[PDB]
Amino acid sequence: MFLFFFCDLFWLRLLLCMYYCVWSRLCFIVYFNCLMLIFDFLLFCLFDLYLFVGLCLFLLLWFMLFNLYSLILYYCITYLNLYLLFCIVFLLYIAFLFLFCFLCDFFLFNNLLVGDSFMDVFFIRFLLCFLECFSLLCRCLSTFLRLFCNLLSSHFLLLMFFDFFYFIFVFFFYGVFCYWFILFIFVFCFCLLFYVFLYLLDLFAAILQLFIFCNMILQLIMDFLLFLLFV
Amino acid sequence: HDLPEGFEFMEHKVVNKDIHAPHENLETLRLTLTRQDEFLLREEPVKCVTVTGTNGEYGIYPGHAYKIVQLNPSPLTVEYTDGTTKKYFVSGGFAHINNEGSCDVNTVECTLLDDLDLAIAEKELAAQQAALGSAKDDKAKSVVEIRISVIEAVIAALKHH
Amino acid sequence: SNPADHFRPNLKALTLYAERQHYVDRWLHVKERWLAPWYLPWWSPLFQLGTWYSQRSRNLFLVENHLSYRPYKFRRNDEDRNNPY
Amino acid sequence: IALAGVGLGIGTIFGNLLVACARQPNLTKMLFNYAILGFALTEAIGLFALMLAFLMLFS
Amino acid sequence: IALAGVGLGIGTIFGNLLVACARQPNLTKMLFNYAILGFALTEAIGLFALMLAFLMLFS
Amino acid sequence: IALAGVGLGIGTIFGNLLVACARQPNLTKMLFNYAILGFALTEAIGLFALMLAFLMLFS
Amino acid sequence: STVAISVQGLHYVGTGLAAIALAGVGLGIGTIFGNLLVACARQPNLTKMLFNYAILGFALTEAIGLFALMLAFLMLFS
Amino acid sequence: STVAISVQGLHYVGTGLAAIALAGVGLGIGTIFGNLLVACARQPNLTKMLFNYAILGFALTEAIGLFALMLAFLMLFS
Amino acid sequence: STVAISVQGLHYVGTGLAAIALAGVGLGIGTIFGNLLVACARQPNLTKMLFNYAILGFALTEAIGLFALMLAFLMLFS
Amino acid sequence: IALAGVGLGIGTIFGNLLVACARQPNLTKMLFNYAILGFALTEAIGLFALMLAFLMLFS
Amino acid sequence: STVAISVQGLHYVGTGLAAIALAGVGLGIGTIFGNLLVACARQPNLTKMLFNYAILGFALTEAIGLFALMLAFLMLFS
Amino acid sequence: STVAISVQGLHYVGTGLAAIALAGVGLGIGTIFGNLLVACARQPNLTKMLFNYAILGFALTEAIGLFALMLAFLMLFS
Ligand SMILES: CCCCCCCCCCCCCCCCCC(=O)OC[C@H](COP(=O)([O-])OCC(O)COP(=O)([O-])OC[C@@H](COC(=O)CCCCCCCCCCCCCCCCC)OC(=O)CCCCCCCCCCCCCCCCC)OC(=O)CCCCCCCCCCCCCCCCC
Ligand SMILES: CCCCCCCCCCCCCCCCCC(=O)OC[C@H](COP(=O)([O-])OCC[N+](C)(C)C)OC(=O)CCCCCCCCCCCCCCCCC
Repeated sequence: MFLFFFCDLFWLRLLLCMYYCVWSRLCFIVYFNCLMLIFDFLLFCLFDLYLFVGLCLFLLLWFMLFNLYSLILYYCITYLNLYLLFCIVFLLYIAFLFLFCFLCDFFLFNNLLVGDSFMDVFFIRFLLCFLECFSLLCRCLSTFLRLFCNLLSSHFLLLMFFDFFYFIFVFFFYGVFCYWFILFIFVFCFCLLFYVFLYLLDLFAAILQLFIFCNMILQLIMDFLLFLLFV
Repeated sequence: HDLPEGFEFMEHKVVNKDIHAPHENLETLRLTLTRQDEFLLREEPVKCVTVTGTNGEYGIYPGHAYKIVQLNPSPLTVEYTDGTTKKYFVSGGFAHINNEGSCDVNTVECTLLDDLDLAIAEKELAAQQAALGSAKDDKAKSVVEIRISVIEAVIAALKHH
Repeated sequence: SNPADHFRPNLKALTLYAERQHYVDRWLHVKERWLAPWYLPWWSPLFQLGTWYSQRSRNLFLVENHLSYRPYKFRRNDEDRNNPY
Repeated sequence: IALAGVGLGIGTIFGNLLVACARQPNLTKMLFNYAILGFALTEAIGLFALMLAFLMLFS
Repeated sequence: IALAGVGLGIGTIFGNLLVACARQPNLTKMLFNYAILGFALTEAIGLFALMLAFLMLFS
Repeated sequence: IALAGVGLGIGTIFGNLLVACARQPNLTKMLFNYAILGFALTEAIGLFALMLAFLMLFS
Repeated sequence: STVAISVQGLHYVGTGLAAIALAGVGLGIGTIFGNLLVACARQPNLTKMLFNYAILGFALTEAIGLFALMLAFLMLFS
Repeated sequence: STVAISVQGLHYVGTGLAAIALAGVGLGIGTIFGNLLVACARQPNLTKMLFNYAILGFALTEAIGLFALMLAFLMLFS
Repeated sequence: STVAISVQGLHYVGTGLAAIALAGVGLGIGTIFGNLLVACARQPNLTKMLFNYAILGFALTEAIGLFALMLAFLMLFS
Repeated sequence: IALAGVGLGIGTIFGNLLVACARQPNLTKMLFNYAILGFALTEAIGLFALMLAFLMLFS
Repeated sequence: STVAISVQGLHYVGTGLAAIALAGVGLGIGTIFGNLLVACARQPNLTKMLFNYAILGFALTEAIGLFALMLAFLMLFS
Repeated sequence: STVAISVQGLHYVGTGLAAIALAGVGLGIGTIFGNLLVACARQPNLTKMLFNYAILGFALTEAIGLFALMLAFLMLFS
């Protein structure tokens, strides 16, 4: 089975071509921390710690072109599938993990054995190591699950509230000419307030969720980075 | 050449109880009330002392846990085991409580509540209220507020009893 | 149900179907056509890359002796849990 | 399930009791009495619950 | 089950009471009264629940 | 079961009240009035739940 | 085969559940007056503004409690 | 056999359960304002920034309560 | 005997249970902001920084509720 | 389920105990004995719950 | 006599009950971050270190929820 | 008369009820790490020992959660 379909970004691609044929400065980035990993001067890393910047920027642009514009009615999030997001996070996360593993430095994993020598190795430390190795994969799964669920829940709520507002607006506006007009005006004002609140909440949540999506990947990278001191 | 340290001339040191030691039941608290490098009471045994700290009032009885209290302008009560109450008023300072049964209250100024008068406080409060409106700047307003708070505390202490 | 239907791609254009047997056979023919010429010896890494893994996987399938039944991959109906056939 | 509250409540009392007896040990006796009083009230509620249980299990 | 939120509440009161007595013991004779007042209110709530638990248990 | 929180809530009030009266014994009256206010506000919800229970009991 | 059943008494059960939420409200209230007192003891000069904010706390929490009570009453009469 | 049953009143049950989701929402709002008072007592000059943050916290908590209330009203009308 | 029974209304019950998860999430969010206030009145110079962390906490804590909510939808639309 | 409100309560007690022993370490013995008393009472409540559970389980 | 009944719609109840566990996880995360905000205002210089530990707790607190979440799927898709 | 009824879908309810037990484990871990953060700021010179003790406590709580999951899986399969 081969399905031929298209993304919902063609107009946005047209706008990108029109508005970015000439150069422009970028000074606001959703996830700026990918550019500043080191905060104490004289510290440097021999690992390619800035390799994630390009992927981070492209991912932010792509997910923003989809998620933020999805607030417009009838706009479709073409990639909104659980397993597709799993594939995306698998790519990024496992690629970086395999980059660290291909380094063939086993000492890098010494920190997985949690605790000190005082703790019993077999009954405490080894079980903590098992849990931490499990937690890495669980972090990948939680990242993709969190990205999927936020979009799904937010848009379900928006659809349901919009349906209710359409119903009351169309089939009960006549009460403005009736003696119970005050009740309808109260309800209508409440619906407008709820409309604005939901839109603001979704706008904030989309950006914040992209921030956390990139932060999880950068945290994976940072967990295995070692910094040398210049002398 | 090695100069002494002024603390070597003071032999009334502070007795700090050790962590791993037996407990003792004390019936008196050694109070040490001080004003400007001058004491009114010298390790006086008292039943209890009530001190108004910043967070709130503290009633210190023998065996109280080690603590440091930042006092505020307020009355300070000392009740002896005999059944006699002595009330001072303090303008500020600190109170160090030791688990060994000592309380050192070092105040900038500690004066008998009797020495204070009512009408004087009322007139000073009125003058400070009048000057608050004419405060030169924010700092003057804060200073006048400090003075007004002190006077109000004094008046409340007097009216209580 | 109706709200759930709103989360589908909105620009589906065409769907094509092909049997696994057919396109696997066509791919094998292409691979044989490109790996046949004399100027590509059997010991070259390219030839082994093309052939060895496929041979190994097919051998693993042939050697399989499972006590359970694996339903046909391309049944007409695979939605009924109580009917593997 | 009522005993879930009662039990917890009792614990809470003694919790604070310790934090109090450490602060001013000289008052332990008095504090202890009050703590007992609190227990004697909480357990009372428990009795009712038990009664209900024993009035429904044997019914 | 309502009693679970009643008894626990009582404990909380007495808990704080101890911490209040360990801070200003001279005020105990006052604080105690207020504490009693609290128990006289929360307990009055429990009765209502108990009332239902009896009305449904004998009807 | 709605009373479980209600009663507990009252306890919390009459807990902190004590801690508030020890720190500032001069303000017992104002704090007591505020505690009574809070008790009445919680009792309102308690009566709402009690009304629901009684209606579903005699219906 | 099809069996459509209309159990009338179930509307009671749900109603009771809608009342349980009131606990999370009522307790909520006490907390606000559990801490208000402390604040009034810490800063007696602000006995007025703190009271207004607590009343606003009561309003918002109380509003959540009427939203639950609406469901409680709707299912009791329907 | 292949029996099938549909029950009418069950939507009253689930709806009630969703109303319980407003118990922790209520409480939570409570807690915020509680802390707010103490903060305003500790730092009385910050009576507006703290108020703004409390409003933000209430707004987020109310959004969660609203997420639940949508289900509560939706099952009640299904 | 052996009957394959299919009840329809149960999907409401489960859905409601999932909403109970929010009772924690909501409450948890409140706790964060509570402490935030107590942290801004204890070191206001860091307010902005603290706010950021709070938002991070909110976004992590809220995430969990969504999981629960998803399940509700899955059972409510099936 | 009653045991859930028991164990937690016990936890609470010991929690406070540690804090108390941190504030007044020389008073460890009295605090330990009082904590043991509280544990005994709370465990008695749990034993009543277990009594009911076993009575119903074998009935 | 021996009667065997196979109810099909009961997995919804189990799935909802499993989802209820996420309330504790959300509350724990909120408590972690509230304590983090309080601590950072007390020792700002070490903020970064604290943050790491906080994340660790989240990593060790979210995982539990996953297990519960896992069970839900194992019953929701079966 | 005597009826021997065997319902095939009751283990889902038991599995969900057992999974609810993790709401306490998660909250306990959250409390452990919240206190850890508060303590590290208080006495940062002892960070390693406090971290070790918190890890021990987390391991014990995780053992309890493992017991709960053992019961849940046993009921789910058996
Ligand atoms: C049998 C029926 C027919 C179908 C046969 C199919 C055979 C299939 C074989 C089996 C395949 C199995 C696997 C399939 C997997 C599919 C997966 C999938 O779809 O994933 C979704 C995914 C969706 O991606 P997306 O995000 O939408 O972005 C992809 C878009 O293309 C947009 O992305 P982009 O913008 O980044 O792309 C770059 C873009 C950059 O932007 C541009 O260049 C702008 C233009 C964009 C064009 C592409 C968009 C197409 C929009 C819809 C169609 C447009 C109108 C067509 C009108 C048709 C009228 C009938 O540049 C181009 O597109 C380069 C091409 C430009 C062509 C310009 C031609 C100018 C001609 C001028 C002639 C003048 C003559 C004058 C004569 C004068 C004489 C006097 O699809 C893909 O990623 C691509 C899937 C392709 C898989 C390979 C398929 C095989 C090739 C088939 C070719 C058929 C040709 C014959 C057709 C004849 C008419 C009937
Ligand atoms: C950085 C923050 C950005 C915030 C931007 C805020 C925008 C504020 C908009 C105010 C209201 C606008 C009303 C528009 C009405 C259009 C006509 C109409 O009927 O619409 C009704 C529609 C739907 O209204 P409806 O639902 O009532 O429709 C009823 C129709 N029936 C009954 C048939 C169902 O309105 C909307 O959907 C508007 C929502 C806007 C939400 C904000 C989207 C922001 C993200 C996109 C930004 C795009 C920027 C691109 C720039 C170029 C990039 C290179």
